[PDB]
Amino acid sequence: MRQCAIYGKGGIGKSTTTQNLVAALAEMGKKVMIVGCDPKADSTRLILHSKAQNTIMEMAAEAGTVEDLELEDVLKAGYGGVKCVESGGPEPGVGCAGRGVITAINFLEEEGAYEDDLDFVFYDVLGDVVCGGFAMPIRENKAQEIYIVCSGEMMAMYAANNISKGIVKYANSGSVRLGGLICNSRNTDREDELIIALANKLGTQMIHFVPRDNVVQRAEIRRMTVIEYDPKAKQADEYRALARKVVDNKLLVIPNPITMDELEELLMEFGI
Amino acid sequence: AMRQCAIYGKGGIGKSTTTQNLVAALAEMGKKVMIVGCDPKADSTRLILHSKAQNTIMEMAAEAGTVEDLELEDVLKAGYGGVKCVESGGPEPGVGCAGRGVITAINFLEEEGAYEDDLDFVFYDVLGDVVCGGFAMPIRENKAQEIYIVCSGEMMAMYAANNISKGIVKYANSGSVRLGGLICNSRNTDREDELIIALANKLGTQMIHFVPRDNVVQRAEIRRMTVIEYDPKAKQADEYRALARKVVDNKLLVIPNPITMDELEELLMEFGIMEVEDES
Amino acid sequence: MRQCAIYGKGGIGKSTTTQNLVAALAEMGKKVMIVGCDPKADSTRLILHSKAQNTIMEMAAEAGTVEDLELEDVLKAGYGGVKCVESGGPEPGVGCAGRGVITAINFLEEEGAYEDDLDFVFYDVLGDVVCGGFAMPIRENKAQEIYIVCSGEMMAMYAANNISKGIVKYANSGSVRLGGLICNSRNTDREDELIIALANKLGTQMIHFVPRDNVVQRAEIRRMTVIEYDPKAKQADEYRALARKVVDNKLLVIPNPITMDELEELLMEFGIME
Amino acid sequence: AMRQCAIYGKGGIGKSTTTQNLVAALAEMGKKVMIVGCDPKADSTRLILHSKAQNTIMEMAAEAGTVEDLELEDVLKAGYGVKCVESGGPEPGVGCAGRGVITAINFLEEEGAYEDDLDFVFYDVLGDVVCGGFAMPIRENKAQEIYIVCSGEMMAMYAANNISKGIVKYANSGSVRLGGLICNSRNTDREDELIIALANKLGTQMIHFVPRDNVVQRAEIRRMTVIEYDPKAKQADEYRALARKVVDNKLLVIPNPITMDELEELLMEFGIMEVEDESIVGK
Amino acid sequence: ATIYFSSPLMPHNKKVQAVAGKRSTKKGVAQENGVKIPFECQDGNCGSCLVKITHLDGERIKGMLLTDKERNVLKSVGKLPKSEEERAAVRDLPPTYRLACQTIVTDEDLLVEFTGEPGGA
Amino acid sequence: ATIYFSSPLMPHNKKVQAVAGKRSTLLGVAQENGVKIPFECQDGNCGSCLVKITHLDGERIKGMLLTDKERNVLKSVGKLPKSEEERAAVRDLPPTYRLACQTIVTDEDLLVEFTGEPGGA
Amino acid sequence: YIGTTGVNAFVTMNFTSDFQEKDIVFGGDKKLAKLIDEVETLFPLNKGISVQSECPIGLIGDDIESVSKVKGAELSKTIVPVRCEGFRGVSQSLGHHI
Amino acid sequence: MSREEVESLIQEVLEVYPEKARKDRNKHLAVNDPAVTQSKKCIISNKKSQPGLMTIRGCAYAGSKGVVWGPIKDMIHISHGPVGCGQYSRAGRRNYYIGTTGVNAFVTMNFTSDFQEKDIVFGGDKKLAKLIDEVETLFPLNKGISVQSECPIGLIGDDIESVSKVKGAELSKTIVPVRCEGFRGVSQSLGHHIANDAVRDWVLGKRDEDTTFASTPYDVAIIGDYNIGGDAWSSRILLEEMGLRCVAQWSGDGSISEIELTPKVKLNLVHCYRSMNYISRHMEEKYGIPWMEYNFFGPTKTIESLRAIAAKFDESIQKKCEEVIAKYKPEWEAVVAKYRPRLEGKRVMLYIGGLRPRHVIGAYEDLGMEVVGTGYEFAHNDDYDRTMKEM
Ligand SMILES: Nc1ncnc2c1ncn2[C@@H]1O[C@H](COP(=O)(O)OP(=O)(O)O)[C@@H](O)[C@H]1O
Ligand SMILES: Nc1ncnc2c1ncn2[C@@H]1O[C@H](COP(=O)(O)OP(=O)(O)O)[C@@H](O)[C@H]1O
Ligand SMILES: Nc1ncnc2c1ncn2[C@@H]1O[C@H](COP(=O)(O)OP(=O)(O)O)[C@@H](O)[C@H]1O
Ligand SMILES: Nc1ncnc2c1ncn2[C@@H]1O[C@H](COP(=O)(O)OP(=O)(O)O)[C@@H](O)[C@H]1O
Ligand code: ICS
Ligand code: CLF
Ligand code: SF4
Ligand code: SF4
Ligand code: FES
Ligand code: FES
Ligand SMILES: [Mg+2]
Ligand SMILES: [Mg+2]
Ligand SMILES: [Mg+2]
Ligand SMILES: [Mg+2]
Repeated sequence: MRQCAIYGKGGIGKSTTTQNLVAALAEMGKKVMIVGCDPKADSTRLILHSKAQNTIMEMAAEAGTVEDLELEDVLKAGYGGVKCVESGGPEPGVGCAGRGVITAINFLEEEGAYEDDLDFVFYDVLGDVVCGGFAMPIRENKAQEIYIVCSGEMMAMYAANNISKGIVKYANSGSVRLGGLICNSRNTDREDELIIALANKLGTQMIHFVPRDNVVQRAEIRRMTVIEYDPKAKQADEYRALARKVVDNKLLVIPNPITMDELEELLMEFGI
Repeated sequence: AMRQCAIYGKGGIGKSTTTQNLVAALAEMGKKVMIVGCDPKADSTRLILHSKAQNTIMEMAAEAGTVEDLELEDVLKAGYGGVKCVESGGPEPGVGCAGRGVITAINFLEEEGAYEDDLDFVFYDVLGDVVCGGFAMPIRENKAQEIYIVCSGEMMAMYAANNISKGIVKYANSGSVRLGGLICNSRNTDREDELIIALANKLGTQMIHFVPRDNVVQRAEIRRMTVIEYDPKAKQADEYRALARKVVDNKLLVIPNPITMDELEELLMEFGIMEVEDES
Repeated sequence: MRQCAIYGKGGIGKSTTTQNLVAALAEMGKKVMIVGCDPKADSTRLILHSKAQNTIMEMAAEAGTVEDLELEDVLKAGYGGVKCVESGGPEPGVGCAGRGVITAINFLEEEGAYEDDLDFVFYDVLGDVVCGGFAMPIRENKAQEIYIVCSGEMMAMYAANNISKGIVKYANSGSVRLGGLICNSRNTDREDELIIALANKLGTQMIHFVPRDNVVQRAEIRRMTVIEYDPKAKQADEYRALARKVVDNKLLVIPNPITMDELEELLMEFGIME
Repeated sequence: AMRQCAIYGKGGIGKSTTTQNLVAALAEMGKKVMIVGCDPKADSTRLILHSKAQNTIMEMAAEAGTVEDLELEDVLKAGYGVKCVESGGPEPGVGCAGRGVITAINFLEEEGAYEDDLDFVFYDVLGDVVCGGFAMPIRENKAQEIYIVCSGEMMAMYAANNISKGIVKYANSGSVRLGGLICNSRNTDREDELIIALANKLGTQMIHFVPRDNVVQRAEIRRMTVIEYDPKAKQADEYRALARKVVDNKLLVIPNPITMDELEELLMEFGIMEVEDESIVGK
Repeated sequence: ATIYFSSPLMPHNKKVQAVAGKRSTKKGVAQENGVKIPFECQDGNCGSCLVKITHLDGERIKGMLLTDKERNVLKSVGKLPKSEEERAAVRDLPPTYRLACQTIVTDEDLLVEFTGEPGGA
Repeated sequence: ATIYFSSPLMPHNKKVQAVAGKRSTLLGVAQENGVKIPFECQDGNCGSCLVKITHLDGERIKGMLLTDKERNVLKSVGKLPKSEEERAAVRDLPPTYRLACQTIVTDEDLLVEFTGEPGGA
Repeated sequence: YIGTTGVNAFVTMNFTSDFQEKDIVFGGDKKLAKLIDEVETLFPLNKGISVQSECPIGLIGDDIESVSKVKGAELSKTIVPVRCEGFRGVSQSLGHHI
Repeated sequence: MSREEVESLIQEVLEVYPEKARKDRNKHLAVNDPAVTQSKKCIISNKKSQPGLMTIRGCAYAGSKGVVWGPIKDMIHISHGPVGCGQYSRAGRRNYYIGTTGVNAFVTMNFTSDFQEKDIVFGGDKKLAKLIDEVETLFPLNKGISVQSECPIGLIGDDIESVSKVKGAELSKTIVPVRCEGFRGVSQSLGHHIANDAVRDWVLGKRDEDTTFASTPYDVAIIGDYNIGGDAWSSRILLEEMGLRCVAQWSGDGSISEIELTPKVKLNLVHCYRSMNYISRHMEEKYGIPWMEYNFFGPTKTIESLRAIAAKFDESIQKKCEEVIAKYKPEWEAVVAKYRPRLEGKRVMLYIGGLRPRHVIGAYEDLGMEVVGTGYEFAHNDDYDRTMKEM
């Protein structure tokens, strides 16, 4: 069993990239588990074909406490035999927004949903802020591999740098490593090698470059994921190649943070 | 008279630039205002002092023994005709709460008494991605009298504005915190002015002037300078000026009406941003 | 302006190897400084020609306090390039035995002994246990490079493992890294490849293999370094090569700790332990 | 009815093997003995429990949260008829390495392992450096009789001198005394008489001299004491003699520490180091 | 009952005298003396009021009841280890971390530490 | 003066009453109540009696004199930031870390924490 | 037990404050002090007093500890206040601990 | 001028001392540079005196009993310990006051326990209680008792706080124990600190739950003026002529009631920063009372301080301040015209305790004199920060 997490700022195609990754992995006979560590209840809509999967926090609130919660109502199986967990946050302004992640991980460990011959577990974690229950997988050594989804925008690169700093802080206390930098395109000039340069600057390797196209939206309307919407699509094969590079990845390194002026100069000398 | 404003919104849509240009216009109009940058990346004061990312309160506090040893002048700097700037900063990633710097900086400024009598406007530039934590500290502790949410035509900004309004309505009873309006920063997408107008009407609040996109903002940014004083004769300078007069003359402070995610989806659908969803 | 620490179990020839390295670096146009953090003030005997260099804390107690103490009094240049300071230690049972190291380092930073002319700073530090003042160079990022002197004896590799764990614990604090392992050899079979394998399993590299010699006893009765005594002796050129490898080192790694059973099975396969 | 004893010395000379063999010999005489390993290496109960390593008190306290919840049964392990406990130590680089000792003995005293249901209590303490934790059994009057293991090595007798300095420092507030010196062979020709002279200078005696026997490795390969492995070997006889003279030891004196020059001249006297001269310093 | 409030936000630790057993909780005591503990709920389900309680008089420790809601909230923010949960269940002894809105003042001397952030970092 | 001794070695923190300003120091108070703070010298230079002192009543903080011997020992231990030295030198306010053998009890409520190790880890 | 009931032994007796609505609204502590004075007046051979609190005592908000201390110092006799309210604890088990 | 000459003079003077004394005393002598903002890099202060060098500093008992607590007139101050300490400080300081001594005022009278050998061996707590009783019977009109402890009190381990609490509860009186032993601290500064702490802990927080006193928006309290020869009265007439109302006086001609009424004051006017900055900071932190430092030495400093104080109120106070300045201008103009030509160009050297070396510089410069050398016995580094610019 391999524990991987997907981080990065919100709005960069994180959820759909993770969904295509796991569906592609399930196409090969592997069995995967999804834990949505994003307060938005959208991390598992494209593999279950639902309006919004009911979150663990909502069920715990409606069923009194989390001790009355049953595994069958929170663990839903979708296409390819994937196991789906959805960790909703509390209302804005009501305590820490990361209590849902801690509660869900503790519940999953208590009910034993990990040892059931799984091979891949994927934590779709919000990366805008690394704190509370969002830094909890790094704090508790839950996700051994971490991938950051970024683009050629200042916010995305800063989020990647912050997550790298968070990895560095807890490097000595466990085997939490940054596998690579997933790159998503917004149809801008000179973006692929910008991200390759960032990855080489902070020690990792670029995993795969995902271009922007309209097929994923047409699949999104049908509450459908791209691969099993149309397996012969070019983007479907690109997602398959991304999955192949993820599973056959053996480089695990400890990154080095880059300063604000370094990132500014890197962005400036590449034409943006 | 001691008007306190907060600027919320999703990270990366232009809260810092809009706040700095607004403050430049207000200072141009002979109003002594003060900027508090409560965003963890600490660049809310770059275009005022023109030097660099101003050293935050947390950096001196760590360098000194305590937040009391820190001097008021050390963190509260002056630029653009006496306009004052303080920067909150934040802890190291994965340590504590990212909003701790906001609480520390506000407590420090309150204790030293930087909120002088001759101040007319205090603008907090804060991060709106997560309402919780110290980012909810201005609302919960009535630090910010009125809030403006910057927004765009994207889903994420719309949802962030909804969450900020949810926080405002949750803490409305215990303080004078109220919503003033919404500012639409343009991504040059089609049918976005009426989109933000529709969301503002749904929330029950009016809509602060919409700012179109252009490349003069980057031209002023490269020189570490605001658009207003790089080219006061441009349409952008008077654009930010008009937004400023509407800010000063704003009087509609209402309790918003947060809407459901399904209402957000249908309101994106009706303007063509989100495609029509068919159950079959 | 590079800082290196020499760590290892007491009785491993740490002081002698450090002084020979210093003397080999001095001749090649380099001004370096030795600091002996071992409670014994013998880390600078082979340089200063002295019987026992007066430690910092001895004189600090004699002169009332550290504030009334002068840099010229502790910083004696036995050789023109080399500069030696002795930290000293307290009487046994009196407080932490490493607080002298903290006092010495703070004194040197206060009086600016690290200015404008130092190519190398060496800290001959006690490695039998890493804690307090002895862990201070690793903890306070005082010594960027760390070299462990070890032999084939089980306790030498155990001390090396402890030092590696200590470096790992403060890896994120600063640039403190393990730069290599040093082989001080006793007349026993299968020693070089032993700590070579230890180096590969630690993720580090073995620097040099320094065997036993009779010239070291002649040097100690001479009270001078071997290179100073007999620069034509084979161990003199060997120390020269060790210093050359130290200067031209480029790879510094975060070590990997080794469990008790794994080191035990290594010693099993080599047969040093039955 | 309880004789509290400690074994000190520089790490790597054979404190653990000598201590375990002494306890094994004592258990043959019907005595009930208990072992405390105050050394961070945590291997002083290996040859008695036949195990790979006894779990330390600090390890149990970390896995259970605190030391107050810890039981005696999982901490005290009875093998060969004698009880065994391990102090352990903290992670190298943080805290004081001797802190585990302070955590262990205290805990024991509050749980009742220190009640006089035993004839002998022994502390295998690391004596390479004398600081807090490793000098706590001397400072807190928890070890009546101290025995120093020493070889014909400069470092070993330096450690003996340091431990004697600690003992004489804490001689006026308690009954901590030096019971003798134990010599383990380093294949040195003049080491026996060397440490004889050292003990005479310090005002103490040799309890015994232990020959270097290759059968001790053959006993350790089974995780076994040499007394049980060959009851009929001469090494077992030497260990039994050491035990009987430890029991019959009545000379408990406050030591007289010597200086560095005295130690240097004692090394010179027996040929371990050559003759130093002042006219041959600069060549 | 004597309570000493401590916080990095507070320039000085504050000593207050409180009446034990009141229906109003430690949150009432904090609010009367102007101690800024974040209270962001009225049902005791958030973790905003997390504090660290130290019993200065170790001999005078009073047995209490750890409510199921408080236990679940403390576990939700990861501030309740298994050993302390078992101690509360068996010996009826309080844990180190408490919730101000759910903490009933007892007749002893207490030190209440808070950092100004909601429970769960 | 009310002193609360706390330590991981002590199962429970102890509350003791002490006479302020006594020639006998905090060490006298610790010894007469059986609190095992490691004292290892008689000239006040070892630093093994290092403790962390917290004034529970922030209002009732009494100005004191930080002698040069204490300052030098604390620097040799490392438990003395430059900011605390400046505060003690200018405002005559005690530092966070003190030496029990050289600390005079003042008329206030104090919390004294020690780890059982000599000063300097 | 062995004793003269009502003189030096009071096991089968029932001493109660008998709270009314005006006690529920306006304090109740001064009633406790007056009750202690009356108990000392009418039962001089007692060797102590305990005040076992019932449910409303904690709910309305009362400091029986200060009354116990003051009256014990004034009358030189031990007064033990016991916050044994019914709602505290799930059963009789916590009453033993209190 | 002659800065190098000054440094050479310092070096030559320091030559007689032994090595330790010379090294320590080199840090305490400096050449003034007005551009320096932090004195720590130029001069060192607030350190122990070198033994056997004839220092001029006092003890903490002098700074506490003799300086702060002494001027309070309606209280009775007991010099707890041997007889000499009270004798040498009796009426040696000219802190003027109004009252009938021995009946309702006790400034110039020496109360002492007069410790003997049996007092040292056994203790003086019972003797202290008996003394308090005798004071109560013999001086009924006293409005408070303060017990200033001397060296043997803290050296033998007496519990005067418990005695003070017991006697204050018994007699319904304010009894203030001050632990101002001479060996505590290196000079009178720690005596000032201890006296301020005692005032804060036992006196200040008394009229906190009452509101009978009628407050006025023009309420000021003089802090750190001890009426040496009547200085506080001149300052008071100058302030009242401005229209402000002075409620408290710390502590020259001061009363316990004024100290208790101080927390109901709008503005604190601190004259002596060194001795009473602690209580002013405590007041600002607790009651929210702003405090500001003023200077009434000479006409220039007086006018500047008057304008600064008036700037904190409405325009009527400013107009009254201008009226006062206009009224008092001709008097000091005539004084200057009479005396300046006789004193013009003279060089003056100063060495006083604290805040007087810098305060009187303006007065000297108003007559044409120039200060060439100044210094302090017990000022801290902030005082040197303040006095670098003025020299
Ligand atoms: N490869 C892609 N091509 C085109 N659009 C994409 C692609 N990946 C993501 N997007 C768009 O980006 C948005 C990101 O939303 P989603 O991935 O659901 O959550 P998050 O905001 O966390 O990334 C989606 O609405 C989707 O339409
Ligand atoms: N009014 C605007 N028009 C066009 N671009 C803008 C405008 N405001 C900001 N930007 C661009 O947005 C980028 C970052 O915006 P910024 O203000 O840093 O986001 P945040 O609000 O998260 O701080 C800048 O590079 C700038 O060029
Ligand atoms: N290269 C070598 N050849 C022979 N003997 C050596 C060599 N290096 C060190 N030694 C011996 O090892 C002993 C330990 O020396 P020293 O460094 O003073 O002790 P420590 O390593 O404990 O500081 C010395 O007596 C020396 O003779
Ligand atoms: N009496 C002995 N004869 C021969 N070798 C011994 C004897 N005692 C110990 N040794 C050897 O010394 C090595 C290490 O000794 P050990 O007891 O671990 O040192 P310490 O005294 O630090 O515990 C062991 O591998 C063992 O083989
Ligand atoms: S209180 Fe101080 S020694 Fe500030 S102890 Fe001393 S009546 Fe002096 S320089 Mo006498 S810090 Fe007052 C003083 Fe100045 S007694 Fe007077 S003149 S302004
Ligand atoms: S420093 Fe201060 S004034 Fe000095 S004694 Fe101490 S409290 Fe007092 Fe008074 S009595 Fe005489 S003069 Fe002293 S020797 Fe004994
Ligand atoms: S730690 Fe992060 S998620 Fe938790 S309250 Fe603070 S900002 Fe919000
Ligand atoms: S930390 Fe190390 S050197 Fe210091 S007392 Fe403890 S064992 Fe000795
Ligand atoms: S205020 Fe939410 S748990 Fe107490
Ligand atoms: S007992 Fe050694 S410094 Fe205090
Ligand atoms: Mg998503
Ligand atoms: Mg910003
Ligand atoms: Mg050596
Ligand atoms: Mg051992």
